[PDB]
Amino acid sequence: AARGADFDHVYSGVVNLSTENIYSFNYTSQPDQVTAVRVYVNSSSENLNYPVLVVVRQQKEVLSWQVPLLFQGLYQRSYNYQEVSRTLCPSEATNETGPLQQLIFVDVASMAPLGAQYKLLVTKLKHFQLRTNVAFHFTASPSQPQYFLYKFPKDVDSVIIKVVSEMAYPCSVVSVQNIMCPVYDLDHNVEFNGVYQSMTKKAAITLQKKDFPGEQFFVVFVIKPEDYACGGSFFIQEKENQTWNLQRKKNLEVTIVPSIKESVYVKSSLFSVFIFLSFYLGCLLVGFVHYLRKKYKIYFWNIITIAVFYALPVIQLVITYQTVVNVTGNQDICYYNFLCAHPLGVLSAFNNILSNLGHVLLGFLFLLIVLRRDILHRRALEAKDIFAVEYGIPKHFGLFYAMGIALMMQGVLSACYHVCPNYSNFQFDTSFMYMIAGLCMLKLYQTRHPDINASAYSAYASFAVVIMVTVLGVVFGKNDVWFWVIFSAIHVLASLALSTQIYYMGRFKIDLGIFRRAAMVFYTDCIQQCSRPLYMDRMVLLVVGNLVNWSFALFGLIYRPRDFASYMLGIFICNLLLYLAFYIIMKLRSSEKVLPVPLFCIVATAVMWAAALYFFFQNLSSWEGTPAESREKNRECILLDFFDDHDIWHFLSATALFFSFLVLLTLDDDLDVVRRDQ
Amino acid sequence: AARGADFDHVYSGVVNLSTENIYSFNYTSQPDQVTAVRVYVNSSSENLNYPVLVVVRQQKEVLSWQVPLLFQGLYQRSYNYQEVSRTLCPSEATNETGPLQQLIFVDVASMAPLGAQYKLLVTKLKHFQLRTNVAFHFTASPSQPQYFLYKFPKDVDSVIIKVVSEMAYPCSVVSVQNIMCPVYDLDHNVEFNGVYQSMTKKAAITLQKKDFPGEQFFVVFVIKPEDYACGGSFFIQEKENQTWNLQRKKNLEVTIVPSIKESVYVKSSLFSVFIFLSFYLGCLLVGFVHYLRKKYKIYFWNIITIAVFYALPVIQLVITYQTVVNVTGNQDICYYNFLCAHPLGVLSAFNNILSNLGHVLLGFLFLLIVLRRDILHRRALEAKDIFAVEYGIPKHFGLFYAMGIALMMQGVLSACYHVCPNYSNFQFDTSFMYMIAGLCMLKLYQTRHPDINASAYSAYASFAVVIMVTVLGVVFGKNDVWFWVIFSAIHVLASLALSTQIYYMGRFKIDLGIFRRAAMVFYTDCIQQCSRPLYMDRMVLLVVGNLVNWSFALFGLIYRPRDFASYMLGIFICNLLLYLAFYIIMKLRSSEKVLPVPLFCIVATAVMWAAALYFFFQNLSSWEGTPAESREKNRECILLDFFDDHDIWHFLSATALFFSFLVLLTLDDDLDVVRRDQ
Ligand SMILES: CCCCCCCC/C=C\CCCCCCCC(=O)O[C@@H](COC(=O)CCCCCCCCCCCCCCC)COP(=O)([O-])OCC[N+](C)(C)C
Ligand SMILES: CCCCCCCC/C=C\CCCCCCCC(=O)O[C@@H](COC(=O)CCCCCCCCCCCCCCC)COP(=O)([O-])OCC[N+](C)(C)C
Ligand SMILES: [Zn+2]
Ligand SMILES: [Zn+2]
Repeated sequence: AARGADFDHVYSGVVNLSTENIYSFNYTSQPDQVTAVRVYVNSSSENLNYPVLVVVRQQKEVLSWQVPLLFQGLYQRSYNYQEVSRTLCPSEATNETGPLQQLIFVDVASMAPLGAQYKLLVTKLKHFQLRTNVAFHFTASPSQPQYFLYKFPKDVDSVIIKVVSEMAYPCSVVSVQNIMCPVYDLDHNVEFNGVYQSMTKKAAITLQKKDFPGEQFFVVFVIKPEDYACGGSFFIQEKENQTWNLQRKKNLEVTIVPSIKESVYVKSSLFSVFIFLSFYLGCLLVGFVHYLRKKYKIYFWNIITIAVFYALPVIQLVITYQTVVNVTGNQDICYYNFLCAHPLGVLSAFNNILSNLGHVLLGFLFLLIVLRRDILHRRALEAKDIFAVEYGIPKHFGLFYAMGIALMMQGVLSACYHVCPNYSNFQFDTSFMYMIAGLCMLKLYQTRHPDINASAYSAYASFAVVIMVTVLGVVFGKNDVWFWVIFSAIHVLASLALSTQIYYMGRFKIDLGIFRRAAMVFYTDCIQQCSRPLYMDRMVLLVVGNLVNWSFALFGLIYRPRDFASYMLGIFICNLLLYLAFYIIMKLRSSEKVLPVPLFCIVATAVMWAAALYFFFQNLSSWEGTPAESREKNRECILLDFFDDHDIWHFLSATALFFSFLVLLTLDDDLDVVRRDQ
Repeated sequence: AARGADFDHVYSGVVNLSTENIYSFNYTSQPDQVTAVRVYVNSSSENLNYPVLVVVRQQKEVLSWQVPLLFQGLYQRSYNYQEVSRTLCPSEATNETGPLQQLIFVDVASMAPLGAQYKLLVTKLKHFQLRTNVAFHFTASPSQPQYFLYKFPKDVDSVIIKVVSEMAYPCSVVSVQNIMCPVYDLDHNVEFNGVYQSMTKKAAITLQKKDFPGEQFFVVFVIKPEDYACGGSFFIQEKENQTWNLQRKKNLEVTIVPSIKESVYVKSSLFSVFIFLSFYLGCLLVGFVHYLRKKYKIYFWNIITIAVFYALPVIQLVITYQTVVNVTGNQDICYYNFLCAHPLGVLSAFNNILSNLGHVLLGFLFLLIVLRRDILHRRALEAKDIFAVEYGIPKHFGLFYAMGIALMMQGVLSACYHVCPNYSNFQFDTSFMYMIAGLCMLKLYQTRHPDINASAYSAYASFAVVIMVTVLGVVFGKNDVWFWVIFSAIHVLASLALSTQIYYMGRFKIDLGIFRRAAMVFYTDCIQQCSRPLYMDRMVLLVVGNLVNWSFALFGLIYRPRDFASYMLGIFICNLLLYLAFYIIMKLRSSEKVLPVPLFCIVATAVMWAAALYFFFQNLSSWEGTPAESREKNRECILLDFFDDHDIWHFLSATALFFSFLVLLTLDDDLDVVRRDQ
């Protein structure tokens, strides 16, 4: 007959084909209080052809499972768990009902000829409901999923569920579901409703109160039987003995914290706008107290078009990804910094888009500065001011305009990328900064070799080639050492050939015989100069540039960075700064000066590039690995509770590029001299 | 006690909190024979607070459910099904075991104070195993899922499961799983393992024998409680009365057919290569019996670069999509013609990539033809042949090279698209054919207005603008009639302005005053000509072109095609053919002839364009709707058991573009006259 049974009592028994064991559990749920029941069954018996069958009957629901619980892994590997445990979906007592009397039946059965042994334990969860800002520690398992209840407070309108574990394995899933039964807490149904994240050691889910009827939800923790989805293997979690006993226990700590208010949004947007409008204010003001004592059109049409063919396939995509899985609840599509990702409307990380405002604002400010210089210059030729026709270097502002437009387009492209960062998207974070870098290095060349220009397509088919190399080296050459040696050879030889041909010899000429000329340069210690040469300054700087590029390629060879786009960005930034330094050193070697404005811009360039590169090396997310592996890297916001390290990288890279543009524009202003230069 | 019960007998009973009803079912499974058992329970009782709980205990497994079965839809709509039915996962008897004796228990329980009424029926499935090429008809339901067994024959190495229904609703899921228990046949777990497709009225899953241990699988059919995933609404399947009785019965027919052999692959690849190598053979042979009686370099670098910035974001993607969900089994990501989609390696539809071979081969053949013409011409100026300097129209082959390169790039881009067609990808099927079309129309202009050329970026920022319009009109203007009227206004006014300025008036000049000049042209019947004018031929053709474009825009206005990329392609093809016809008619109006080669090329152009456009209107898949809605359109292969209508569109569009290139190249050959032309 029925066995009136007690909570928190361990019942041991034996069940064969003849005898089936019933247990009755009676309990009362009081209003304004939620009681969850947890059933544990373990079975020392190990005969997988006669498992123990457990049935839990409630008033409105039935649950059933086998002990041992069997899982099937990839490559036909099978696991069995002798301890199974489940929380029964609770019906919460309200004032409509009063004290609810609840009955629960537990059937244990088996078809074994001689019965199977089992232990049963039914408990009431003392801590089923999670509290705001209180950290809760618990343990889960592939055969013992967990879930807890959270009720939104009356003033909180949005929360973040932050889940932390100290070990990466076992791979896990954190799901948020509504409180209507049933709860989907099994491996095969957690990803059906609600919003979920795969997790190794970090998860962070942002929830709005308006998405949940009753202002409540369940947080479900389901441990996976293998680690393939998290970047591991069949069994890379070593906990226990491999003798008829298997557990993948995971220690978890969950904290549900309220999100930032709209005051933080307002304050951060105001800060982001005003720090870069202070640039406009300072520039105009200092220029107007200093005042107190077109062939370039096509250039615009050059970059914008290249931007369009570059910027449209990414927009099309993020619009899709920001939606086509937003409604799905799968938060493994976009690789956000989920610990600093503040939503606004349909944007899941509005701070990552807002931090790109500096690129646009400073690109426009530089366009205004170049426009004023172009206007004053073109005006000075109209009055035939002799200081404009036969004094100083001939000016061609057509490439500074491209610099400013490219800065703005970099802001736009990186914002579009940060709408949803993933693997089909990565280059749009920093690839246009190659173009910018190129446009600067070219401007370093044409500032003293002015009558050399091919700005139709060879100036941008180079960008196409660089993008091809970067993308196909990320996709097809992840760390394959046969790719890295080939690319290092290309890097070293390009660096030597082009540096000996363009920097040395001063010619923009791209033959096959550059190598021959690169033999003609220095294999001449017994032809041209001694170890105490005459025009050594160019040769030492050539050797130093080649040494820097060789060291860079060597570090890339040993360390083999999987993020090859950031590595290419490092190549370009390093070479830009190196040849800018070489130009300044050559200016100082001559009798030329460095006026106060370019001097301040040089110091600001160095400082901003150091700071920007510090914040660039803070890895807060990935796309190389799995979403859980990238979530391992997430960090809280570092500035104003709104911006993380990558946002500061955006700000400071915009500022550093702006000041490098200013150096390029204002370096040669000391040449108010009639043209007798080299 | 236990009730020894019979199969195919209907047991009616009442279960309250006190009485629980058990039924025992005993049966033998013979070796080399699979027996599946199906349990049906219905409950006339309708008190959703005291459902009937059904437990089915087998030796190695337990199953349980409620009657009525409750489903929760979107927007908090709830459904209840009073008839539930399930097939128990069978353990198949082999020669290791012999005749297996199997026992099955069915528990019916309820906590109702006065019991609930129920009917129980347990049957043996007569047709659990599906046979090759035999169609099997059955019925499924959201509360009565079905699944069947298929064993691969000893010689078949790959099959296609083709599922057909005559009505689109209810929305359904067809899943393929391995035969190891349990079977995931519920709404919340079908998409966990195996490969699945959502289906309204057509599904087609291709399976390799090597993916399945034991050469067996289960085909699972699960009906969804709503139609949202298939493009419907909460309840758009009207079958039954809405009085306490709910069924979403779906009639299904499944056929498992063997796939084509590798002989078909070989024969189809040989055909695809040889039909287009016959072009090379015929061209070279006829040219060599007829023989029996560089400024253009940059042009190359123009298109390739534009191709790169266009072709790389799509490759990056398909590589991802061809994999990132290939291993997931979700076949709702790529919108193939699943009834003609033949795999080769990692490509799921190798025929769609192979059919793009004609573009590459014919683009190369045209490049060779233009190269030979360029060589003979440049040679004729070196000998100062007077027929090359003062005879005929001045020649500039720099744009024919772009035509050939663009044809090759269209082949490449459409292949990359067909690696995985979906919504983030669509333009790459036909968008580059805009460029080609443009490059042809421009060549129609410069053939008589030669000293007008701006081929730096305005010739391709137009392509960028057209791509922007197309993509943002697909994404943000699906059928929104406020988008279609705006685009129709733009189309009509662009067609009138540019046709009156470029075709009429012969000027490539883009001011705001074109409209004024378009008032100056014809609002002059009382200024220039009577109704019997002098140079009417240009005016009638102008009016006819504007009428054709207006009719096109009007049809687009009423019918509002959701595939706007194909609509833009129609605009471009129509205008190309229209102005080519106008050029030929003007040639005939003058004393000029049409030599035999351009005459044959004109006839071939017309014929190939008619055939290609017929095969273009065969809609075999979509990306506008859901994957099930696009699968409604799938068709079997029409040619060689390998190619469908879209593959023939690829072939014939390559041929039609090739012959239009030939018309453009060879039309003006009758001008062996000294230059006294208009
Ligand atoms: C006189 C004038 C002086 C002026 C000099 C001015 C020159 C300017 C100098 C420096 C500017 C360079 C910026 C570096 C940016 C590289 C980024 C990168 O590669 O990412 C990879 C790291 O990289 C590696 O693992 C090793 C490769 C880096 C080589 C280091 C340069 C040293 C070479 C020369 C030194 C030898 C000296 C030569 C001997 C003569 C990946 O790492 P990550 O953590 O995944 O990347 C983070 C980004 N992401 C996080 C968001 C993923
Ligand atoms: C001989 C040379 C000189 C003449 C040259 C002219 C020849 C050149 C003519 C045509 C060249 C191109 C042919 C049409 C291509 C349209 C494509 C299209 O829009 O698809 C849409 C159909 O769209 C519609 O159903 C309505 C729009 C079509 C308008 C028809 C033009 C009539 C105008 C003139 C008549 C009145 C003129 C009055 C005279 C004063 C979408 O439908 P679909 O089925 O999804 O598309 C299938 C594609 N896909 C399936 C694979 C998805
Ligand atoms: Zn960024
Ligand atoms: Zn196609």
